[PDB]
Amino acid sequence: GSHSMRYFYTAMSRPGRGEPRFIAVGYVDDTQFVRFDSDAASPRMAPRAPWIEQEGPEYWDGETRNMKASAQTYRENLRIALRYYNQSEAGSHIIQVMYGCDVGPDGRLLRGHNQYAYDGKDYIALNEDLSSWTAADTAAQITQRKWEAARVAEQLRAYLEGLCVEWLRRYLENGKETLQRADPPKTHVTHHPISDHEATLRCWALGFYPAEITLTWQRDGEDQTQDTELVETRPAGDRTFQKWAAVVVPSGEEQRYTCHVQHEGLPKPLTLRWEP
Amino acid sequence: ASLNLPAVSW
Amino acid sequence: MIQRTPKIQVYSRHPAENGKSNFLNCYVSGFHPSDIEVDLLKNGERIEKVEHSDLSFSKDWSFYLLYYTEFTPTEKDEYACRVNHVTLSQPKIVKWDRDM
Repeated sequence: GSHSMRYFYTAMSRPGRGEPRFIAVGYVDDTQFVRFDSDAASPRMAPRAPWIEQEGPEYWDGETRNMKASAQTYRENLRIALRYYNQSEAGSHIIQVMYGCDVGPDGRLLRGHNQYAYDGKDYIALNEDLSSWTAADTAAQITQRKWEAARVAEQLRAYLEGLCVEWLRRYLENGKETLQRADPPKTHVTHHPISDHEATLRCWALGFYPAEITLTWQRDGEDQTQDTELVETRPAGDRTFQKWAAVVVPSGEEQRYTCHVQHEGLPKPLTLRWEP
Repeated sequence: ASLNLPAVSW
Repeated sequence: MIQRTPKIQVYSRHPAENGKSNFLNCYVSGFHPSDIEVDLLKNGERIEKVEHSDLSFSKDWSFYLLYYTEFTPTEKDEYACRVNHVTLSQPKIVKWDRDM
């Protein structure tokens, strides 16, 4: 299917408690493969998936150098943001960065991404053209002007269309046993009376990869979106994900309800009911 | 591999 | 400053079977800023040496972390997750319920 690579940076100031912490993580699809943490005893880019371990010392040294340089850059950007927002040096603030590429089954670029946030709010983003910017406020417009003058978008475009896609293709081949394997959900429906009048039907999906899934309840063939409780998809810790969806139903009406499951690992969507 | 973007500040 | 309080789910890696080793998970998500305190509890007491995932975030910039520890569930033992964050006046305790 289609695939993505993403890097995520978080830079967090902590006045009075040293310099800002910088943490970076890299993902292919829903699989983390690298991390860097400036608070580690010996900071380095480190492997977090088996298929990246085969990269040689030049790779790891280059990634570590880049993360250390990025940490220094984002410590400076935290100071700059204080100025742009007229903020005191006493508070703690956070910059977040995301970037990466999406490719189709043919490995061709579908689109690239690069977005920035300050204190959890959009700051600036590279547009889909990989050539212009959208700034969220008058502070980010200062950054935009600086980045237009320095033709920063051209450097992002060159990475996103070049090295980003080329490395993603390499990782997908080296990790094909896992990155190119979808694990379908294991599904079942549970029933719990709430009172003499009503019961909960809960439709479960366990053990699936990747995380994207759709679980829906229908009553008499009509989706019950407003009456369904849907938990956030959650990691099991073994690469796979879990999710459930529940509805409260009148006792004796249970067979009017069907749970529908869509997942990339299923050749056809599943329909399930409570089996008493 | 990560993006190398030298000498770019906010 | 605009802050976001954590969502919390407590659950096991595999369906629980008394006497069978498993992993107990506390997934915290949707929060901002990133500092958060998470303890896993056994019969009200803090479990030592719990591990957690590396800090990451969702498309809306909110953070998520998985805290986890190996455990062998029994009929008797009660487990829970205790979470504190700047948005919370007191720590929030969520009990592990096998059916959830």
